[PDB]
Amino acid sequence: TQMQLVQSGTEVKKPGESLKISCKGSGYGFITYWIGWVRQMPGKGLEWMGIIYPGDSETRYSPSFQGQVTISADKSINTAYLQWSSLKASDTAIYYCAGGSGISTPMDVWGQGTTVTVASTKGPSVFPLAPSSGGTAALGCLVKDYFPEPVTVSWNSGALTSGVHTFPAVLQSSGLYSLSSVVTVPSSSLGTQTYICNVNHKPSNTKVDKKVEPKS
Amino acid sequence: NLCPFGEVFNATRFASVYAWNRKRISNCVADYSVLYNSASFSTFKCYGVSPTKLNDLCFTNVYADSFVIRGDEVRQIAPGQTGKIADYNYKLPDDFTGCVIAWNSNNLDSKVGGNYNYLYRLFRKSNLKPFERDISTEIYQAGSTPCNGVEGFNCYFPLQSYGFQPTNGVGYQPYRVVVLSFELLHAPATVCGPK
Amino acid sequence: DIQLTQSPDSLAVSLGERATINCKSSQSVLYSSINKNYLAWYQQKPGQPPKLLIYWASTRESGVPDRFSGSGSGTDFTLTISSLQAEDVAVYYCQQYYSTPYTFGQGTKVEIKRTVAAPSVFIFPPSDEQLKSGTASVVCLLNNFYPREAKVQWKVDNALQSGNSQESVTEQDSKDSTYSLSSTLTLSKADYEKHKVYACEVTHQGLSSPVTKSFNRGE
Repeated sequence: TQMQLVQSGTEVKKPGESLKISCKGSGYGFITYWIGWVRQMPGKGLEWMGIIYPGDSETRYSPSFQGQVTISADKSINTAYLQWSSLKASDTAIYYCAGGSGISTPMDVWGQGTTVTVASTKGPSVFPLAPSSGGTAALGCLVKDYFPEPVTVSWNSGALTSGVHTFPAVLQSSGLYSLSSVVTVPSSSLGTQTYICNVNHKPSNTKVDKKVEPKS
Repeated sequence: NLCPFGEVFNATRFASVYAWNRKRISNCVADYSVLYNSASFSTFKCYGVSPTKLNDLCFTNVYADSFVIRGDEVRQIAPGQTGKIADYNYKLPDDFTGCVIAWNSNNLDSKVGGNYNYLYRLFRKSNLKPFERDISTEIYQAGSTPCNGVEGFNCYFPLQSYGFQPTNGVGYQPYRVVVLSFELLHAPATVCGPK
Repeated sequence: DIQLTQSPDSLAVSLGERATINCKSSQSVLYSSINKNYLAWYQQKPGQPPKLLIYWASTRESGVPDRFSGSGSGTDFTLTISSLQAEDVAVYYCQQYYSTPYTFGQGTKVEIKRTVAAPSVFIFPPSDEQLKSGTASVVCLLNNFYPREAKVQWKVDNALQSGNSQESVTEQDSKDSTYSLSSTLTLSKADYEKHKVYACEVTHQGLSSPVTKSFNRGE
């Protein structure tokens, strides 16, 4: 490979705090590379923020990000930086750094992105979606009122992946996320097999195992 | 038949920016990896072209422009710049395709009594067109009265010398600059990469 | 300042057929020195950084199949995926790198065009545990269907509900190319105990008649 861009880890910050994420180029010929920053909000397209030439720190910004962020660089360690002074909730996105030898050249190398989260937390309430009473019956778990994304849901401690649909979360009008994860199973299993959904929510340190069974 | 980038980059004597020197690169294989794998360059800004991606590319001709300026003025060797060097000495077009390579040459182009062989143009009645070279030494008429090739009141000699002393701070010490430009016409290509 | 507009926003093409995406620039991107247009094409998939497919309007980047090809000049450019394959389903952006600021297109979603499939419909009453907290969530599931379009109408004692439900659709399944949908009716514990029949009426292309699933509160 000619160049590889490693990026700093995932950031969970509070509104108002400052933040500085890095992007280190690993490879020879870095003297010729220009590093840009691309923001991708959750579920949205790609926004080019700016670009910097580390050799002399020439910096160009997009008009949508001029004065909102500061793109610096440390040419002694082949590292480019992107920093905020006061984080807003509207800064929650994934930030890719992209490089390319030269300016007005294609960005042909990308890092795997740095996901930034500017948010308060709340653990989810887990409620059972019990099956109703030949063929196959469906059941699930309702994961409601949590912030922020994501929550990870698995069944039987990960021993039931076949036929599972964990729906993408939607933002309720209360500002909290709601989500449902359902699984279809043979109808004769409801009398024997135990069905447990495991809901993990890292930001709130909550782990819930919920027993699902038909309502007698 | 490797391209003679050595006799351009390691030329014992460079040239003043007002009389910048151009080397025509033709009928040779150019291994640009020697350029960007070198650890002895301060600036390597390429525009509209990727130096790591053209060792499998061909061009009709490649031009190597070399001169000497000071550190404050290296940023002026770029498209869309203004100043003494960009307007009166060496201008790049807005759609410039090539690289601007520069490195500090204080160990070479400085003398204890001050190096005064490198000159730059201070005045001119109009800005330079891209890749234009003016070497005239006509007296610049700055006022209403016309000079008859005589230097005097509102009548300036157009060339001033750099004061390259080894004790100058960074930005006033000399930098040697090489500008590689690439053209591609509807004509045979003679400068290709080793691939 | 150059602005890019892609078209179409969404594109469904059958396996092995030709997909074409158009990109319009508000300004030329032609360098005169080297007769090349400074337009690039990127592909992005979930959880992955963008992948460069084509640069200089019509030059293929390494690691790109031969079936990707670009064309165009001036202000109209085209990305062409001939013989569309399974792993070609992604979002495609056109980027200009003529001058800063770099700008992207809005994005073009490319999906494979399957046969219609009716959804299996289920309905779930709210749990007794949630009712102690004062809220009631009624979930209606539409499992494994195509196409995505499907009207879901909540009915509470035969009264059409509006402005109190949210829908969510899964990603297209890799094996059978089907979606799944969950509609969630939310109302207070008081309002939930005022009525008896909670119904979910699903209208879909694969159903010759609207399928309704319902339950009576506490039975």
